[PDB]
Amino acid sequence: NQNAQALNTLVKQLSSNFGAISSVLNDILSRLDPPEAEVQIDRLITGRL
Amino acid sequence: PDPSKPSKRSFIEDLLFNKVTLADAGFIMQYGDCLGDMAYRDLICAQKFNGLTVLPPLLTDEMIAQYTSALLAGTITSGWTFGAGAALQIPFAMQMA
Amino acid sequence: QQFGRDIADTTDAVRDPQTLEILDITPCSFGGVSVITPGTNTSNQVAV
Amino acid sequence: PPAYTNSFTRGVYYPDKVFRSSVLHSTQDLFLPFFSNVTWFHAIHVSGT
Repeated sequence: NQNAQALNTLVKQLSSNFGAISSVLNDILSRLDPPEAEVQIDRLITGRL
Repeated sequence: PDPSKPSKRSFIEDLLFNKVTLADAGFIMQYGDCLGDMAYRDLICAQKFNGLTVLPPLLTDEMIAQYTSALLAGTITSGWTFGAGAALQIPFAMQMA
Repeated sequence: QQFGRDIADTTDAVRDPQTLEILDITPCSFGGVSVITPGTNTSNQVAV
Repeated sequence: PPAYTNSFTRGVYYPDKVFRSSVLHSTQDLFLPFFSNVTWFHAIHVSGT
């Protein structure tokens, strides 16, 4: 049960915003320009790491 | 192990598996060969939507059961002699003595 | 119902706007490679 | 005066069109509280006294 709960929590954490405009990289790229989105992408990567 | 059953699984393991809440909607053919006493949906590929691969264990349950049966048979027949060297047959009634 | 979800928080069931049908979603491989190599002194053949 | 009465469990609706099965889902949205007190109105044909 603990292993399953940890795996499930790790899976749902992928959808965490971490203070960004959106939790999906594709949405960020489409709505927002790449160069300014670099900070948001870096923050999301840091949170996931 | 029961010689008649195709799978060499002891009665205790069968009861342990049975004591968990299972489902009756359909046919009980295999219903979980590795799960820890439950019956679930499709294999890890069903749950792997982000590449969360689950590497199969090196040792299979059949091998673990064979090891347990061999150790139990050695204990009944060879007693503790096989663990300290070559197996030495001896009646069980004389082992408890 | 139009869209579907799953415990993985990823779309699983969808509805085709053209015709009323249900199409499931599942990945094929996602990729994973292992290499088996014996002792290089004897031979260098490898298995994928 | 207003007549208060127990509010039955009726009044639930799907938050969205998402499909789920055999999974409990939490949702924080404007819903009807269960077993809440509700005021029931009255209807009469003769009045004026």
